Amino acid sequence: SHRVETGSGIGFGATVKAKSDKASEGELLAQVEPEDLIKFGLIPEFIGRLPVVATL
Amino acid sequence: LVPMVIEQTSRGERSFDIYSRLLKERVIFLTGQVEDHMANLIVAQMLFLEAENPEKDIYLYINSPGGVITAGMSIYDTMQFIKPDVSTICMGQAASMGAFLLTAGAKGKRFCLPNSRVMIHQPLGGYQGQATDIEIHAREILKVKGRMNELMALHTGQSLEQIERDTERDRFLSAPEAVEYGLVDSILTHRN
Amino acid sequence: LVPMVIEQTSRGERSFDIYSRLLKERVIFLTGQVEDHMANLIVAQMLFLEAENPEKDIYLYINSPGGVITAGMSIYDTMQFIKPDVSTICMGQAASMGAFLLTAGAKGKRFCLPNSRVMIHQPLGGYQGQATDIEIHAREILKVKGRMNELMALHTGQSLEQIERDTERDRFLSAPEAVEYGLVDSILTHRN
Amino acid sequence: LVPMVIEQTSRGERSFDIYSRLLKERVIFLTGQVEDHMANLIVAQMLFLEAENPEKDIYLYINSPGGVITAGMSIYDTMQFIKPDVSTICMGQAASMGAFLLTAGAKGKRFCLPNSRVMIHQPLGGYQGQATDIEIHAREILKVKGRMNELMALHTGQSLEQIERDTERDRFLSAPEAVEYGLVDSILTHRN
Amino acid sequence: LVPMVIEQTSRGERSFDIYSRLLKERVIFLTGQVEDHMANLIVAQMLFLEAENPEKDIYLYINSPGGVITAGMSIYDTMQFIKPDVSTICMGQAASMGAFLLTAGAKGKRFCLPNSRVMIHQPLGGYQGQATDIEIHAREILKVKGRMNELMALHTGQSLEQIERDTERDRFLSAPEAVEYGLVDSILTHRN
Amino acid sequence: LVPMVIEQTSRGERSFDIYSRLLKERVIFLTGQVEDHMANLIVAQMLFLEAENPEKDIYLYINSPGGVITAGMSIYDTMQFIKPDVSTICMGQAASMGAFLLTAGAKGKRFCLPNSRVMIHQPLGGYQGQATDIEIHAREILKVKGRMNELMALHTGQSLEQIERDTERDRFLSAPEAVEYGLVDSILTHRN
Amino acid sequence: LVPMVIEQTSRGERSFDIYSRLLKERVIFLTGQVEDHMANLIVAQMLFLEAENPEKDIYLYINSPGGVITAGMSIYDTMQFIKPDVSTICMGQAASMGAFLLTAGAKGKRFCLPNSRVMIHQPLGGYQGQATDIEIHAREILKVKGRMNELMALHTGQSLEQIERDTERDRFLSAPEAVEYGLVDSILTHRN
Amino acid sequence: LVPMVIEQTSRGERSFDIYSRLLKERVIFLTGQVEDHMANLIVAQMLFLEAENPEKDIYLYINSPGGVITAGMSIYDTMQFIKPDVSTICMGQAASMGAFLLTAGAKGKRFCLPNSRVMIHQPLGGYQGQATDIEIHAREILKVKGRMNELMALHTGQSLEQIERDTERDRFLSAPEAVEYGLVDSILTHRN
Amino acid sequence: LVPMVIEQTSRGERSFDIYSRLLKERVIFLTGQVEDHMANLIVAQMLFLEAENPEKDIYLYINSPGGVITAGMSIYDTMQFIKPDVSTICMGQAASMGAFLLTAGAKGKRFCLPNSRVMIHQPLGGYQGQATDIEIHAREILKVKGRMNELMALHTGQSLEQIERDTERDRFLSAPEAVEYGLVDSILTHRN
Amino acid sequence: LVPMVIEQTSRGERSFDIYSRLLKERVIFLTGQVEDHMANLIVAQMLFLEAENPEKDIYLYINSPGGVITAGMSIYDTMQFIKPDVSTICMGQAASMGAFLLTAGAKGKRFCLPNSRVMIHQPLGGYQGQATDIEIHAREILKVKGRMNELMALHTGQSLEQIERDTERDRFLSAPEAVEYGLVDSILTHRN
Repeated sequence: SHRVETGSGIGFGATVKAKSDKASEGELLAQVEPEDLIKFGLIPEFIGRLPVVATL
Repeated sequence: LVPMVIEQTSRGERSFDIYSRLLKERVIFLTGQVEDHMANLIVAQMLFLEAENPEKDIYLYINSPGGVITAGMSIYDTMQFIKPDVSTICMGQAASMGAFLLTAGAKGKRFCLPNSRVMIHQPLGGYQGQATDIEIHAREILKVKGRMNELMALHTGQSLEQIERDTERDRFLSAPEAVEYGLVDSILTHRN
Repeated sequence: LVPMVIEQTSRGERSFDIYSRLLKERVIFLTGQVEDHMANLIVAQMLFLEAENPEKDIYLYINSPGGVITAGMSIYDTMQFIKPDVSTICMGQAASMGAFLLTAGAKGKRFCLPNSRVMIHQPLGGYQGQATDIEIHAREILKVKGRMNELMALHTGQSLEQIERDTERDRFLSAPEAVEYGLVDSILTHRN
Repeated sequence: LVPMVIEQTSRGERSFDIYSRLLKERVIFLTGQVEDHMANLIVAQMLFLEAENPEKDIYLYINSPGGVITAGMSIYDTMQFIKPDVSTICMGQAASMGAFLLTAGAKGKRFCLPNSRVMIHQPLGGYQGQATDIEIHAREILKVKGRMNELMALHTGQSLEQIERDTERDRFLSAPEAVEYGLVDSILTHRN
Repeated sequence: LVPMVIEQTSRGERSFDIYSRLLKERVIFLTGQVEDHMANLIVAQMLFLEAENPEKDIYLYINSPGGVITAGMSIYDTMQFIKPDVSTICMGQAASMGAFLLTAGAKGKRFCLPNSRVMIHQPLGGYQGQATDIEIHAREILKVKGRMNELMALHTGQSLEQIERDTERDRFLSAPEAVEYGLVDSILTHRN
Repeated sequence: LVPMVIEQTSRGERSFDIYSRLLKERVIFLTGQVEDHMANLIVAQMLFLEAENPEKDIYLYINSPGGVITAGMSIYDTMQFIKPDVSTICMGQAASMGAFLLTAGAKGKRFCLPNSRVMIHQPLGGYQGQATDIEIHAREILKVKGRMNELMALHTGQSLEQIERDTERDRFLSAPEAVEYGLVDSILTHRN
Repeated sequence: LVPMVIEQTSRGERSFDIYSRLLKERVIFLTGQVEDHMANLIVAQMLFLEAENPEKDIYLYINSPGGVITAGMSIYDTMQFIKPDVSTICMGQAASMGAFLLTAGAKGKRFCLPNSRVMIHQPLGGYQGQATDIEIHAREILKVKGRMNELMALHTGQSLEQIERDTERDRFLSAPEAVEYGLVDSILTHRN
Repeated sequence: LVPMVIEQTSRGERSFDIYSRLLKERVIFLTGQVEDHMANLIVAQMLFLEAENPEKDIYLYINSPGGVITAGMSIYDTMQFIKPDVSTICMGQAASMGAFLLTAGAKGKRFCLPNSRVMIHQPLGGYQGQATDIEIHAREILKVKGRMNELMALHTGQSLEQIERDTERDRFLSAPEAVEYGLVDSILTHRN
Repeated sequence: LVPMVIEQTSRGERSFDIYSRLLKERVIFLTGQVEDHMANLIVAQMLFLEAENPEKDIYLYINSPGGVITAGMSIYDTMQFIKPDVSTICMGQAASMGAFLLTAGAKGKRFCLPNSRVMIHQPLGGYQGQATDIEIHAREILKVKGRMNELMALHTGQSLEQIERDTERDRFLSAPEAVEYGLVDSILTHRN
Repeated sequence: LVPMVIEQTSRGERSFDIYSRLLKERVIFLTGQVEDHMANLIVAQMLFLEAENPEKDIYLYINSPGGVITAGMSIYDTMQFIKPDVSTICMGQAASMGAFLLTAGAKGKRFCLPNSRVMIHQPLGGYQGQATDIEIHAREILKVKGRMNELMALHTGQSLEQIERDTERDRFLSAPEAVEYGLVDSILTHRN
């Protein structure tokens, strides 16, 4: 979300996830990129070994 | 000196201040006079707590002798804006802004201790200058009084006229009398 | 300057402050004049201690010359609210507010050092303004006076009439005399 | 520096200060704050004038922003005690003590200038100390409020309820309005 | 130190303060800030002259930077109350209170020096307290603003609307400008 | 005094300040009187955020009673210079400079809470010295007055003439009234 | 600035302040005026050391000029309560409270450097108020004198009458002279 | 309080200060009165950056009302000594010393924001003592005026005579006007 | 600001403070006025160094202007008590107490820089109150004078009569002169 | 306030303050008035640097309006004592003591920026008391004046007579003039 939409999670203009939007996680994950995994911690080498990615 | 406390977690042990530790439990302290700097700190805490869980209640402990109306309204507007309900607990003293912020909590979550004192009165102010300027400031504060009384009547439930007459001068109320007036919903005497 | 102490456990060495180290041992310090900032700090400590073990007793060391009535009542209400018993120990001096919080401890768990001094008196105050406003504050402080005496009689076991006559002016009570009055239960002299 | 005026006498000439000369005409000036030192001076003037003539009226000008309550009572009581009627005239404005003294003049001898403002409010005070002492001082000043209102109602010919209601807060009255309220009799237009 | 001017009168050569000497010639000096103490002294001087001759003009000088508004109303009312016409003259400068007391003189005998300035503006005040009290004082000073504009307009002859616009902010008027504005009659450049 | 918070992520735990934690979310607090020191800090925050992502909006919460013009204009020029849009939210109070920095935000991103007050007036100043020096400073502040009004009319959408008359004296505006004038675009009352 | 020292241990090297490092060696410093804040700090240190090793002696240095009596009676009661013997070493100066806390050490474990000075006087106080209150406060200070005089006689071995005749006025005693009265036992001049 | 920021690097992540973080980007802030303490801080920053990269430019944001001349020369001489070009940006205000440091930047890199005020005047000073000392100090300050005017004429490009007449008294300049004199080369209205 | 330095050791790199770094090299700094707070810090430093290795001499620099005699004797008694030899070096200035601690160093290990200054004078004091109390304090300070002179004669080697005569009035001694008087043994000019 | 920097190392990187980072590069800052506290800090830095490398030079940047003479001499002796040569650079200002420490650097290593002012004057002091005491202090300051002049003539190379006549009163010198006298050896304008 900080890479594909407004980087503000806290504030009067942010978007708090309280509308029971179960689709949010699914649609967000679909936009996953290798860089996103790097920020998560995953070493670049491991990501390269896994070319195929499927979100649920 | 603010004491430190240790919190045991999966990753290990984490050190926190007594105030910061309670903030993790959705507890905010409103102590001392209400000013701009202190109010902004409380606002930041409310917005911060909303992000983790917008469905969990927030507890605001109020013990203050009063303060400026502008700073208080910032906290009042923030409380109503955020989705989670704000529970107000009165410990010690609650003045004009303290009582206004005390009765602004979620209906049914406004508590008060048995030996707590609640005071309500009209706004204070003044201005020195030309008559034209005095008229402008005089009308401004008058509108604030009416705007404050309208909100006080909404939460307490009393009529606007009753709130006006009762606030002409300082009015002291105890925990039981506060319940009758509608400023609070219950009194916390003993655990469970 | 507060010194730093070390705590040895089978988790890793941790450096703690002298006051913070004792907090882990259910010990809270009440020093200096009672005010809102320190009162809210003591309140936070009590709520944190009952979370770790709501069955163990909480020790409160009282060495203060008194303070604000509202600030003290915040601590009193918190003490009588939490499930664990609050043990009060008087070291040095205990004035009007300090004595009220001293005798407010759990029955049979109030201690006093042999050379400690205790003092009790009626509340103080004052107001400057219109006569109508003076009557409002005059009646308010009187209610507090009666409310404090009623609570004092309950814990000390004396009659409301005796408390009023004795608290009319300053009354100094030594440790052996406080036991007879009821403010404390026993005196600690040596570690047996 | 008061300007001296030389009026010829039996010897042939004598310089007298403006105030000393006007004193012969039964004219007393009331200026500045009212206190015990200033009040006795006026009382001395009235007593001295009474000895000169116990029938002729004594003109009194009241232009001061109030002062000590007790100081005014001495002047008020002296006016009714002495036989000569004391006409009261307000110049510029009339304050708490001024208005009380203005209406204290003999009926049909109380006048005011075309451009003058009269303000009446309840007594002001304050005390700091023990609660027991506050009640004593609170009740003492309370009696003064009732006592002063009773005297004002008697001279102004107004119901005690109206005086109490109108004296709760400051109430400014112009020269024509004072006539309708009973404080004075009529305004003073151009001579003849 | 005041110089001793000698006047060989009926008694013989006898010195007096320069101001006292000018008092005999029906000349009063108004200097510095306007207050109750100074205003009261002026009232005594003007009344004394009226007793000597109620049909002889007085030559009043006004050189002051302003002062208490209520203290000035006493002089204004007194000037119109007495039969003699007071010729008002401005030396050096004229301020808010000085200007009001300048045009108050009888029409046709109001002059100003060649190098003098006159300033006019609305009254200045202020109050600190509750909203209700502020409203009371706000209306009081507001009425005074309109009251002065009416009196000043009557003597000056300008329309109430025109003067009201100019009195909102400080307006400086030189000697020739005052003549055109109707505040004075002419200018005194040289004797005869 | 200032509470601390933790941000839990896959990498681990990081201790952050309440104000620093919100800075990561592109939130800047403008609290207290405006001055060079606080203004410089705000500018640094804006530049740092621009470096991180020049395409993400920045939120500025304004609650201040005004301050120095030079310090304020530094923020204004910095908001318009940086590529990201700056959203302004008024909380509690927005004075002359605070309101200028409120309406200076990006169109459609200027918000205000319902219980908020906004004030606008001409700049204040002064200078003591030679006459020729006073003319320089007097002429300079006038340019600032006109220059600031030109910017207010541009952002608000009103005319220069209307702004001049409205800013002649203090003009208080509520949240609904601010929307009409154009100082803000919407009012935030409840989330969603 | 307090220097930081390093301590080598099996686990590794740790950095502690000079005072904290000495605390590990059961060394407590008593410097400056005695008050409640520093007294509680010393009490905490004594209690902490007792738990670590209730059989090892504790060293308390005394370089203080005196202070509050109540603050010094807590330390005294804490030293007599804990099991381990508390050694006292006079360093430079020992006034009433310092000397009272120097002779209260364990018999046989009291020391005074060769060029140290010891001063003993009677308690000082004072009260302003009604005569009835003065008597209450006067009787209490006289009890503290008798109480402190008796404790010194017990720890020194001198008769109560001698202590009363020697403490009436300031009595300065050198280290060799203190050994003859009983305030100390031996004098430390060299390591061996 | 200064907010903290975390910087992500291959080694990990460290928390930097807002001002320290911008230092990596070769950004220095000159805020407040110029003095020796702040001047050396800026000097050290310039030297540190020069060592890191003697080719990359340095950005200096100047928002200051002036200060000590000697402290400013320490900065001017450092800028002209280091190899990299110092880019000067006028933010909000640039007074006598600030403007001198604004025009001392590298040619074609002296920027200014549109709403910025620039003032240049004559050096200020003074001395008290003997006549011989006064002339000694007087001749010293005079040399500074000519020495400073010569340098300003070099960077701006104007004649020395023109600078002397302009700097005789306070000369206020705007962003467009400053470009004409030569103090700045371009105006920064919006990035790119 | 105190600089921080890094020490490379076998175990790794450690970051110490400039003052704490020199403490590891048996160096202690005695700067500023002598008081109880700084004296205890020096005492703690000496004891800590003795425990580490009581065979290596300790270096004590002296750039103090004097102070209380009680806190100074605490350092003197500690120097003569500890086993290692304390080498004193006079840097800049050595006053009454600063010179008493300089000459109180180990024989042959007392140094002074060539431009250092040394001053010695009798003790200062005073007291207010009853004549009886003055007699007690007068005889006490005299004992200190005689005792300090006795110690001064011991280290320097001069006769007690010469010390008493030279100490009556302030006596300034340069580094070479101090060597002949016995205050110091050698002068350090250049390394090796 | 003080920025923090990083020093990339083979093993990793450590954070340092701007002032301590330059200390690693053998750079010491002498800013502000000279006193014992900052002088001893500089002394410690000089000693620490020669231990790391007794052959490399040390740079001392001087910008100060003079200070205490005794504190400065401590630095002078330390510079002449240590084996490595100390390079002095004047930035902005150099007063009486600053100039003495500037010319006290090693030959061919005394630099100064082009726009720098240098002032040299005789020491100033005073003493209040008896005539005998005044005489003693007068001789001391006179000797200091002579010694300071002798040392200045040594480093500068001028005759003692020239220095005495030049330093009799304040003498301001620029960078080129300083070279002629001998205070400095070269001027730094641009790198390389």
